[PDB]
Amino acid sequence: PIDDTVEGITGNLFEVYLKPYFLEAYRPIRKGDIFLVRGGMRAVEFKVVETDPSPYCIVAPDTVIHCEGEPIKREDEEESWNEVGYDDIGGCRKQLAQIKEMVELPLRHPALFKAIGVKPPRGILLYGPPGTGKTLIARAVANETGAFFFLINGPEIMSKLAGESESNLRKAFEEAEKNAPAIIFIDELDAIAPKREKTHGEVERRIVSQLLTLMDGLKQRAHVIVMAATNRPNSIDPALRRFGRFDREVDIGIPDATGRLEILQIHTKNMKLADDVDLEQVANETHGHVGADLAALCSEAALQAIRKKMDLIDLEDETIDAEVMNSLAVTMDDFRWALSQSN
Amino acid sequence: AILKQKNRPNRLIVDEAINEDNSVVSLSQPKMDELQLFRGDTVLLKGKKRREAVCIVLSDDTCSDEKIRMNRVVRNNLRVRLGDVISIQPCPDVKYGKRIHVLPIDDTVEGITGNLFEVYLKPYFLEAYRPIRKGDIFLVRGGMRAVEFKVVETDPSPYCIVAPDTVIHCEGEPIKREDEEESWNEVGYDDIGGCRKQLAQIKEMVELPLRHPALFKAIGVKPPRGILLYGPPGTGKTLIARAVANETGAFFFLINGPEIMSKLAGESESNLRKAFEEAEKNAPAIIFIDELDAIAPKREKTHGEVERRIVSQLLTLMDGLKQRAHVIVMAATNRPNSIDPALRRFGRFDREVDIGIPDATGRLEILQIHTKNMKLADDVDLEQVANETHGHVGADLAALCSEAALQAIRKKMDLIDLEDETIDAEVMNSLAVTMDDFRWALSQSN
Amino acid sequence: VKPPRGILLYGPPGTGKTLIARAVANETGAFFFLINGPEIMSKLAGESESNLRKAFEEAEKNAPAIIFIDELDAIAPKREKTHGEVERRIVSQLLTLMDGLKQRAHVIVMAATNRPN
Ligand SMILES: Nc1ncnc2c1ncn2[C@@H]1O[C@H](COP(=O)(O)OP(=O)(O)O)[C@@H](O)[C@H]1O
Ligand SMILES: Nc1ncnc2c1ncn2[C@@H]1O[C@H](COP(=O)(O)OP(=O)(O)O)[C@@H](O)[C@H]1O
Ligand SMILES: Nc1ncnc2c1ncn2[C@@H]1O[C@H](COP(=O)(O)OP(=O)(O)O)[C@@H](O)[C@H]1O
Repeated sequence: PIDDTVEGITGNLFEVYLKPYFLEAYRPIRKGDIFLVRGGMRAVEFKVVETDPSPYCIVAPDTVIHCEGEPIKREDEEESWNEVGYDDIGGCRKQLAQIKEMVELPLRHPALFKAIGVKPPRGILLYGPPGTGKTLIARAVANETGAFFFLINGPEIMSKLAGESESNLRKAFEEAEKNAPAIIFIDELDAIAPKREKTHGEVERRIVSQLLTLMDGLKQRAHVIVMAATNRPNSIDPALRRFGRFDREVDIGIPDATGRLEILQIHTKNMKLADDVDLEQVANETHGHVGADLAALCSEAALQAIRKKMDLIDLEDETIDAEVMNSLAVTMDDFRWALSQSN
Repeated sequence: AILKQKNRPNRLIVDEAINEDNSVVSLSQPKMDELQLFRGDTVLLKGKKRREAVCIVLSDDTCSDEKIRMNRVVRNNLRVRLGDVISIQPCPDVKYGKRIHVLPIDDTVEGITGNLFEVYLKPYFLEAYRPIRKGDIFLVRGGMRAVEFKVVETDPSPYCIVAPDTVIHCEGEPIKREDEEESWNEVGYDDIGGCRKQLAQIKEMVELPLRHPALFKAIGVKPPRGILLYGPPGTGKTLIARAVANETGAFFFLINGPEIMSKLAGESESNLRKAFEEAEKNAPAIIFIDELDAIAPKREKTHGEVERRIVSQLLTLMDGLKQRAHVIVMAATNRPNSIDPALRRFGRFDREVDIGIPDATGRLEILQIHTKNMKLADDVDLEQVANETHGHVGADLAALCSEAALQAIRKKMDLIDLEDETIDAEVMNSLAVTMDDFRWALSQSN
Repeated sequence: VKPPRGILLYGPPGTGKTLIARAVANETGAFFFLINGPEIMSKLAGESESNLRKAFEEAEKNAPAIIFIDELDAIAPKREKTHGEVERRIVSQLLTLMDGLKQRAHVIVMAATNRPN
């Protein structure tokens, strides 16, 4: 096992995870592979450290599986446990395909731009209501392209004494440059760069100004894309749209029925769902909901299902166990219960 | 092998009292049948930390089969919270006591003079045949307060029935309140009325995080971490948060909105961060933010840049909450529109509860809570009071109950001063609050 | 039981609100501490707040006591009519002290203003 992926799990991991993964699947595997198994409301990772015959084989009913040894450290090994990817994003294929194509050359073929005199986009603005996956998108793109990611949180910047706010912005831009190819994501940009109509006082003006200066200095630091998120165009300072600052915009709207379904599948992929769970129904009835609503919904049904079973658990003096967690089905009733609350 | 049945039928989930008495527990009739217990039997209850208690069992027609209704006194004696499990068995062993020793808990009798013991203990035990256990702490109400006693010795030991013939000894050093686990002056769900649905929601919301925290190191699901309570002033939002902390055994840290804003800048922000660090170090914990709109108003209604910094500092701390296990932040305000809508983002205040104004039945319940330490004359009709206080909230009715108690005391202070009289436990406990006293309070304007 | 701890007197100027508070102190043998609204606000910030807290500490040490706040609206106006952040701090300091009053026996705070609004 990879250590961090099994922290907080107790019981026979190996029985609980490995058996249903391999059972009658005849998976071919290679020495050195890392693989991911889902269940018990989490995901677990294992390394294949040895195989016989070597260095590959099929894992068949007769194949014995040894798990004794020192757990593998997650830092020594290149895997994606808990790293957001495009497979973690649903319901917005077109816009993700645009962002992809936009950052392809700069992030994946950076050395190109020392050879040619064309300017890549350097600033992309993502619009859409809250909970629509704008942070997730930026992170996914960094991970999926191997780029460095630096998050700037809008509120965090503004929570500082003046000069500190400005020093922290500049530090962010210096760091992305030193680790480039890099994406700088500015969460809640409108906290930092509102319009002049809605500005109050002069530290606030200084800080929008500092941001625009840094955006203008971006063409001089290769190969940094700045992505930034806000509720709508009208919030923010329109000077941010100037050529060579945020010169590209993407509208991340609200998912439709098919997108919601996809979102629900993503947010239930670590769960055991009973046969009566009809995610298509759930998707059909959640009109107007966004990705954060449906993740909240999935968490709420999982937790209702656990509360049901904690009583029975405490009645028999039971401790919570990998076996317990993995056998525990979330049912349609659990989802119906979450769908019927108001909050 | 060393066997013992698992899934025993005498293990029950503890649930709230409907009948408020220190000596009674309630099961469902089918459970009693199954366990061969009968109405009025003595039962021995086992809880956490090897604690035991003795009680009278009754049938309740709303108790679920797997549950037991017990009041807060008994729970503390057992070291259980609502939702924990106990075991129950017959105790037909229990004899009329020859003698018992009790001591008062010190803070609970500070400021009372006269024969406490006569005034409190006699009416508590008189012809009630209460079973009691050595080590029990119990609460007695009267004379506009509540008093606590420990049972330090019993004969026969370690339990008996307190019967007419039972002698009660009270000489000794008073017990210190710090050495002892009881709820004098601690707000609980029994101190809250008229909002059952919303309290049941909050309960279920915080159940797993506060009561089963180790769960969340095992699973990758996110619990709610921020709950916002809406409703007019005086509606018990602070009381609710406190009750939930107490009833779940969680640490409570109150942040007062005005107090934060009364500081020099940087201090306000340092004080917020300190609050969040403290709750983390003592977690499971609830942070309650009283008058949140003092701290995090909307940008339309902001004035200047220390005020922006301070909303910003709060949102940053809320975002850091997923990194500090297992802290719920509850916060209170007059309505959604007051506050900064960035507080509603996923992973900040992602749950809202509307604590509205109680109805007639809720008011009645509120009035009963706020008169439980008083002697009320027979003519006191709390249902009338409840019917006529349309639109009032919990703070209005508590004020009303205080105002009637005080009017009743002013009536009697004159007669008291006419005879050179000093105020006494005896005086306070015999002093009835009457309907006239409540009618008088109902007829003022303030 | 909780006694009232704060009483607000409304009415036009010249209607004897200061006189009433003083009369009540004298007639009950209570200590009287007058806080003048304008006087508080005439100070550097921090001083205004220190002076409020000092007033409340003094009434507590000499209790039973009445604190009378003359021209309260100089000190604690509505948020619509507030200007700037020393003014917010000072209303805030007052509300904090009022909340601390249940912890200091036996202090009534009386305060005077032209109207609720
Ligand atoms: N399109 C989506 N697919 C899957 N999950 C999503 C999607 N949109 C939002 N979510 C979920 O809801 C959460 C809201 O996250 P976030 O990316 O912070 O929203 P935003 O940046 O737009 O406020 C995400 O972390 C993810 O869990
Ligand atoms: N639902 C209720 N049940 C019993 N008492 C209540 C209720 N609501 C308010 N009160 C009483 O009125 C007081 C008002 O308290 P508080 O909880 O500070 O109100 P809020 O937080 O909504 O302003 C409480 O301390 C309690 O004495
Ligand atoms: N009801 C009253 N009876 C007698 N004198 C009064 C009355 N009201 C006001 N005055 C007189 O007018 C003065 C105005 O005083 P003050 O109490 O400062 O008014 P306020 O506090 O309402 O501004 C008093 O000092 C007293 O001389």
